[PDB]
Amino acid sequence: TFFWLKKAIITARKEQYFMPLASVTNM
Amino acid sequence: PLPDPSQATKLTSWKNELSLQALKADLDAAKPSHTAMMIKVK
Amino acid sequence: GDINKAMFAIVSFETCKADLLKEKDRYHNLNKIDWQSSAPVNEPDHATTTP
Repeated sequence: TFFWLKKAIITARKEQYFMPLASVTNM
Repeated sequence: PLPDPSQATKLTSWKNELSLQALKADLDAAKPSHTAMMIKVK
Repeated sequence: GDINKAMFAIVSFETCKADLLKEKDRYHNLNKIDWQSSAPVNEPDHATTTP
């Protein structure tokens, strides 16, 4: 009795600035 | 660091170039029909 | 109702950096790209079989 739209509303991913800066050392 | 995406730069020497916003506007205009069609395929 | 009369056509495909570097002169403006953000998880409209 009510048409149901399929594509649902989705939020994006919050931008992150501190992680790209850090370098990684293997342990 | 982190250079800014969408920093404007002219790629070609054409008198009138497209720029990204025109193409994305065309895509967003054409999308609703495609979304309606895909329901039947699903 | 005719494919030839279409003004535009848009396709989305998965690719890697090595594919773009195969033809270096063909593609410009590669450094500004944020590789980490543009992943199949972040794009919900793309339909794919990759986990």
